[PDB]
Amino acid sequence: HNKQLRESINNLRRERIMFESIQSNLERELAKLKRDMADMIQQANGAFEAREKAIGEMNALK
Amino acid sequence: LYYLLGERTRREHLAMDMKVRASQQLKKDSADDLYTLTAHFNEMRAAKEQAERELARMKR
Amino acid sequence: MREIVHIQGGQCGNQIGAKFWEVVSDEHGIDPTGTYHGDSDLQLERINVYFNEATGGRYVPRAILMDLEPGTMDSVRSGPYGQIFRPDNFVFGQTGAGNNWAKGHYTEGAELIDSVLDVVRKEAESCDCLQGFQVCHSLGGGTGSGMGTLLISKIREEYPDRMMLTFSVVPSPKVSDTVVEPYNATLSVHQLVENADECMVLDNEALYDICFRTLKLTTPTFGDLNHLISAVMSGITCCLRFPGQLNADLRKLAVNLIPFPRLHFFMVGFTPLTSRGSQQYRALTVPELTQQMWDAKNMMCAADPRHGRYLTASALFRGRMSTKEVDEQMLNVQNKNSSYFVEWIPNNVKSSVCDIPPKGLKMSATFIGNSTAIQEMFKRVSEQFTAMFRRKAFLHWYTGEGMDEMEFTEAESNMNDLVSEYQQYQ
Amino acid sequence: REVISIHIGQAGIQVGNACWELYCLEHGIQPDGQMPGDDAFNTFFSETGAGKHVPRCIFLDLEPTVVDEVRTGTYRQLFHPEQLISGKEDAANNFARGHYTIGKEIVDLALDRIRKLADNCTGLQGFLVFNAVGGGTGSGLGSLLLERLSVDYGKKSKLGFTVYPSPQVSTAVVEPYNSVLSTHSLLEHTDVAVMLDNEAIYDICRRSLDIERPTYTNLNRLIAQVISSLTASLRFDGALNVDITEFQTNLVPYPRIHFMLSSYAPIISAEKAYHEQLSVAEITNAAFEPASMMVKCDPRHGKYMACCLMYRGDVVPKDVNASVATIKTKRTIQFVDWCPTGFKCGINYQPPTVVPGGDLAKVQRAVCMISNSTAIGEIFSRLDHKFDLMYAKRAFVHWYVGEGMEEGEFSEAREDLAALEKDFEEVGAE
Amino acid sequence: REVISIHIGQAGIQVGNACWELYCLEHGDAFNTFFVPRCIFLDLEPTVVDEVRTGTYRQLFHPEQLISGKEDAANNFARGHYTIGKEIVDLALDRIRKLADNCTGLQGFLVFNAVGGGTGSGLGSLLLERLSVDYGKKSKLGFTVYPSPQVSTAVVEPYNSVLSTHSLLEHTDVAVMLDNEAIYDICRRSLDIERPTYTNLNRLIAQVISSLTASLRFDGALNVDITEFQTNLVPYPRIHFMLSSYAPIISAEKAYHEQLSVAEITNAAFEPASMMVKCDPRHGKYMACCLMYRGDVVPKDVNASVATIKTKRTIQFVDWCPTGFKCGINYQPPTVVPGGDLAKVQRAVCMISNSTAIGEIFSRLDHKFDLMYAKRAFVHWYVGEGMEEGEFSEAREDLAALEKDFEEVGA
Amino acid sequence: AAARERYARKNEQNELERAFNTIDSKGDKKIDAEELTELFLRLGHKPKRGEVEDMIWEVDEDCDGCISLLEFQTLYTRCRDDKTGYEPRGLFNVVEFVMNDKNNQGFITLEEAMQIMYLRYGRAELDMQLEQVFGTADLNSGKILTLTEFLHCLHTNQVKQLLNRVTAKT
Amino acid sequence: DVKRKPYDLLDYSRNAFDTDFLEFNVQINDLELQLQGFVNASF
Ligand SMILES: Nc1nc2c(ncn2[C@@H]2O[C@H](COP(=O)(O)OP(=O)(O)OP(=O)(O)O)[C@@H](O)[C@H]2O)c(=O)[nH]1
Ligand SMILES: Nc1nc2c(ncn2[C@@H]2O[C@H](COP(=O)(O)OP(=O)(O)OP(=O)(O)O)[C@@H](O)[C@H]2O)c(=O)[nH]1
Ligand SMILES: Nc1nc2c(ncn2[C@@H]2O[C@H](COP(=O)(O)OP(=O)(O)O)[C@@H](O)[C@H]2O)c(=O)[nH]1
Repeated sequence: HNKQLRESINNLRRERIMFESIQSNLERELAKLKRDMADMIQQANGAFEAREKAIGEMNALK
Repeated sequence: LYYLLGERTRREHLAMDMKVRASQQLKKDSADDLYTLTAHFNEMRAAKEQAERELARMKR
Repeated sequence: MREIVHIQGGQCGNQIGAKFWEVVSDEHGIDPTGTYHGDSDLQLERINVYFNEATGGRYVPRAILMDLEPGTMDSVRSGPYGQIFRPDNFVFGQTGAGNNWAKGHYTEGAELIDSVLDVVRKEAESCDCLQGFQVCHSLGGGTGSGMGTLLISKIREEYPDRMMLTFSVVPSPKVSDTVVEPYNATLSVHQLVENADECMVLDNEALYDICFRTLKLTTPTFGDLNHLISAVMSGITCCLRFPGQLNADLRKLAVNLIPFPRLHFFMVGFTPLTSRGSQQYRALTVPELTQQMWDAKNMMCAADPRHGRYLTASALFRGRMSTKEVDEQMLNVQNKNSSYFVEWIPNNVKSSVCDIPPKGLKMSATFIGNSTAIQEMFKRVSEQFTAMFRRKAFLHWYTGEGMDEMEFTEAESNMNDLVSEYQQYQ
Repeated sequence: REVISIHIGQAGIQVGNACWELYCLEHGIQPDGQMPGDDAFNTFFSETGAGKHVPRCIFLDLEPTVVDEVRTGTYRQLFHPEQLISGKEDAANNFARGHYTIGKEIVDLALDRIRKLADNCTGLQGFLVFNAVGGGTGSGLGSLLLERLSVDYGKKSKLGFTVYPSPQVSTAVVEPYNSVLSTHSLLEHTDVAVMLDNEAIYDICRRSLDIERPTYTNLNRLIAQVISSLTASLRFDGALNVDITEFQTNLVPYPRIHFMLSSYAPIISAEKAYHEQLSVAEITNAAFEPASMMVKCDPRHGKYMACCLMYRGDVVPKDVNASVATIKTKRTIQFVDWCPTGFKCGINYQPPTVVPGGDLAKVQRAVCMISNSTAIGEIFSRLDHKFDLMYAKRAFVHWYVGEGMEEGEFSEAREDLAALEKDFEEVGAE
Repeated sequence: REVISIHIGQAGIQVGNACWELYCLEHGDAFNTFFVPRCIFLDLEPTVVDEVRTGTYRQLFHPEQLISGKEDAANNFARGHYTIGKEIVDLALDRIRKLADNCTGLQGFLVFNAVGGGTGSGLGSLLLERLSVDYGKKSKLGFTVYPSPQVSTAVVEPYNSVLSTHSLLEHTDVAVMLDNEAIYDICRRSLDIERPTYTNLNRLIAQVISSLTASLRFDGALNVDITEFQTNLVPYPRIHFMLSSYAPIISAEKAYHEQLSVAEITNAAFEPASMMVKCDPRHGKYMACCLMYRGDVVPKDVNASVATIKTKRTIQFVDWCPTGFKCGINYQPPTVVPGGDLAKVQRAVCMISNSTAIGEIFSRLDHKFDLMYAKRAFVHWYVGEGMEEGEFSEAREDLAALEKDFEEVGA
Repeated sequence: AAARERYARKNEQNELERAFNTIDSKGDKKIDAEELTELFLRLGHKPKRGEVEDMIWEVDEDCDGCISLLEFQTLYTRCRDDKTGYEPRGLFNVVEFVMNDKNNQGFITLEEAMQIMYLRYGRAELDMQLEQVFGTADLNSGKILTLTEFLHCLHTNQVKQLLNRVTAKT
Repeated sequence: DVKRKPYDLLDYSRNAFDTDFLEFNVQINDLELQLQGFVNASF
């Protein structure tokens, strides 16, 4: 009976390995996605900043 | 003792599973955010293509 | 499914069980040769609780006969339904105890109970999920008291998480067969308080008055008393063998009826019990069953509950009946006679219904009441024990065999604290 | 629009043997499972293979006999064998044995059967559980199963139709302990929980159904009618429909007040049916008198928070709305001040059918009322008296403590129910 | 399009007694791939072979095809490899040659053996060696029976299993593991036979074999021949040991109530409670899966089901293989055998995958083998038969290399 | 009671790091079952046939096989705050002994410092784990500490409430 | 409180002050950390 209990415990610990492994992959993927989030925000912001400049010069020239 | 070690290990494994499930929610919705936000970038991109187009018209 | 092995000790235990297996086999439709002849499927589906199919429709009872004299064992195989028991289950000494509890507990026990335990162990592992054990014995004899007592102690050490019943007749001053009855009673009960899960107190006085006034018999031989006791024992286990509207196993009754762990001695009754002159003039209703059930004279113990208060009570009903009548009858019998029931427990009566009556009757009942009046019996034997012990009469067969003086003093002390804690909880 | 129904314990699956008989008879399905559009049956039965219908239900119990009669009964074919769960030994009116000793190994199998039932469904409305809190199987693994359901789904509705132990009519002794320890989880795990006393159903069938000797069969029969009446809105189209997520919002004014008094109308016998016509006006009256309620308690001592009204049959919204107006302007019953409108009505077209051998007459139209009030607070106090009455000397606690419990949960659960008493009382106060 | 099947040992030809019963019943031009049958039973004990000769199929089998020796191998790999195999193996392969000569488009050979015995291990390995020399390029499908950890009928079966697998690496191209304890558990759990014999086991093994060769016998929406398993499931030349599973293994009572569709049976084929090998695929990481579909199945839902599997997280996949599936659809529904314990089904699925849970089995076997070998127990029997002390240790180190290979690839 | 524990951890951390390195005999970070026997020999105690395997089995719970310094702090902290956890403590004891050692034969009065840190307890409670008396000192070794701790944990674990429960009198 | 206790401090005939010293040694560090927080708290 002790041996039976031992095997059940070993199983839960082994099941933990793959879960924690896939969790590490998910953090990496979410990190890659969120870094891209910051980079794309900056690019969109640059276009907007450029836009107000172009509109101001057009109005001023007139 | 072993009958209770098993309960603590089961608790630890479930605490990881509910964590894994929550991680998938973060993965999914963040992908959705990229689609909506890149649409926003295209709209601003479209705005400036039309914008510098009419500037040159006024210059000529 | 759930299985109960049967253990019969001594002469009283052996003869009680012989009539028990006859009555049970008639309920399931097995002829004395041990073959199946029933009609309904409800009889074949629940014979694994008490029997094992051997080969070709051979159903053998799951019972163990155990004693110290050959006369009892031979008297079993002589009578009908005597050929159904497996001969290996006749664990059996030869010398005898001689109504000497020490000889049944220290001298002769040491060489038989090991053999008894082998057969009992084989019958426990022969089944899958034990519900409990069932022991029928006396408290005044030697080979029933001492032999069965040590067996009970050893069994509880082996299988502790399992139920256990002991159907025990106790001695009383008016029906006094042996002379050393108090020495046997107080020591035997001293073991039952710490070993048995729950015990059912029986005595011969009540049996004699049931056959005098209710049954109105002229020559009540021991066959009729054993016939009465068998109907009660079949009633306590009908829930395991037949489906019903409200099932109640052994564990369900014990956990519900025993409010404190040492207070597990019960008083029993049975209904209906009617004479042949009045078996035609009666009706069969739940209230008619209830009053004859709760009657003081109809208790199968000579301890009047109306001298005290009821702690808990239980009813096991058998037959096609309406559960509303069951519940409203228990409520009414508790409301009119409100003083006879304990106060700090509301609804002191648990009830259950099974849909299969005993063969030959339309509707029956079985009462199991845990009252506080039982302390009378403990005092009634305790003073007789102290009266004898304060001059050391009949002591040399006790002290010369292995008991010391402190064992009897331990017995009195445990006797006295139990009657004192009954007095507190009442 | 699929909902699965789970039955826990002896009383639980007995109620189910009435409901499923009634259900198959409504949709013309033979007891062997085959029919000799029409998707109304889908909410309870999945069409397997060709011309075969399987219910969306599991029976489970710790004792073998009560489940076994169903296996060999008339409906051997209707239910897939795996659904009918059984144990090896009973909990024996012991909450601890059902929550720590035997539940712990039966409920894992239960949930991985529940898993694929939910997976087979598509637009799962919710669950509905059937148990009596007096026993051990219904209480112990009942509360346990609810806890595990809350961590599995959480957001999905869990309709719990529970039977409380009646004050006077009772079969067990230790059922006070069972009810308190079970309620302690019935609070924060069930979304919507309906009480069903036993004395009420007994007293109804003695007066209205004029059956002087009623057994459990008739009790289970009328419970099926109530359940059928609030699922008719999923099964058949109506003039004004209400779904299972409407009780969530309209009947629970606070996250710890979900205990509803059920009542049905008209409970009328076969012969009186001829003599009295049953229009909408008189039946809307009959849905409020305490002589036709499913819990023996007096709502006159309390004030209503919100009520729901199922109507079945040929009912137009005109006269039912007029009748609801008439009820609110009367003063033999009263409403809580801050809630001006206390009702939610609903009408569905199909009339309730009759089962052969049943005692309900064939009626033009019927009403099922599900209200919420403060008379529920009287039951909890009445229960506290006789629970504490026995606990003050530690009676029967030795079984539960030996089975795995301690002194902490008696004291802490008792005081938690006491806090619940204060919650009902404070809301009542203006 | 023809494939011939050889059956070795008491276990191999009893399995064959179920396989050919199913084949002839199934075919009552499509039969050309199997039909006289294209088989050779061969064994060293004549008792089981003469059961075939006096059975009901006395006329079906050509008399010479039934090969039978004169004395047993005594459960000794050495005896069945060097002493008695040397006389029977030459007659066996001299028959396989002209059976292959009668064929024209031979896909490959498929062998049935149990590695715990003497014949199945010894001359089974010997026969595979000489076939690799003679043909080489033709596929050899090896359906072996490895010994279970806790259920065992012999004592020295660790010796035979290690000594057989050492050659099973470089001889068979496709190798399918089937334990007995796992199938016992399957027949107890799903088929609810509380008392199963070898007959029930051999019956559902034949169902698996027939399901993976049905693509040749009958045209399907997406056919998959014997060369596809060779390519799509073996990422490296030394990893070829495949878990097998089949669904639905359902009794008559349960099947009619259940609604069998592709998504749920694709799920059922991936739980460890329905595999033919007692191993925990959760303990491992999948490399590649192959899904055989028979019956009424359209390509949509098989693709939908495979998508749900890849997104679930109780089972994880290897990083070197993102597209780890090879599906196959065939029109013909699975046939039944009168007396068989399986009910008729509209559609069935046979999964043949590859993981690292098998890497756990070989370590578990190595420990038991290692314990007995150190104190030279039972070694003297094999040495007397013609072997020596060297080859036990060298076979041990070969399994050690395999353990390292699984731990490294899974990384 | 927190201050005793926090202050104790503040000082024992540096002792613990060297205790780890010293237990290792291969100059690596991994503690093999092989090393444990060598340590016991240094203490002067002998393991049983399967003791070491249990010792390695119970501690490690994030991977299988040899142990790592990360597992070792996890064990340390969990066991230290374990008190009402009914948790394993097979390899905690040997390390706590080595850290609480500075004499290289064992320690005498320092048990009390160990005891007070775990709980104020009582002089009678001290007479439970061992037989040390306030005035007298003793000689001690590895043999007499591990065995007594292990036995005490088995003694507490056994006692539970079945019919040993006691209710206030009527 | 330490210097009001019945035992003589110079005598090793009692040897029970060895629990008083390890109670003193914890509130000395408590005083240390209280003064450290006071320094950290006035800036
Ligand atoms: N309404 C109704 N209640 C029932 C029925 N059968 C039993 N009960 C109730 O069930 C309560 C006791 O619990 P049971 O269901 O009988 O048994 P249990 O809940 O399974 O607990 P165990 O006996 O340990 O298995 C009683 O108070 C009865 O009122 C029934 O058919 N209908
Ligand atoms: N599946 C299945 N396995 C079998 C059968 N018969 C034997 N086995 C397995 O075969 C192994 C034992 O080796 P055997 O096959 O009996 O040995 P053999 O092939 O007869 O070789 P020899 O006995 O030495 O002549 C064990 O794993 C048995 O479980 C069978 O009919 N079906
Ligand atoms: N009911 C019943 N009681 C009996 C019978 N025979 C003896 N007794 C009782 O047994 C007691 C004496 O016990 P005894 O038979 O000597 O027990 P044993 O020697 O241990 O088997 C007396 O008080 C009798 O009342 C019988 O046939 N039926």
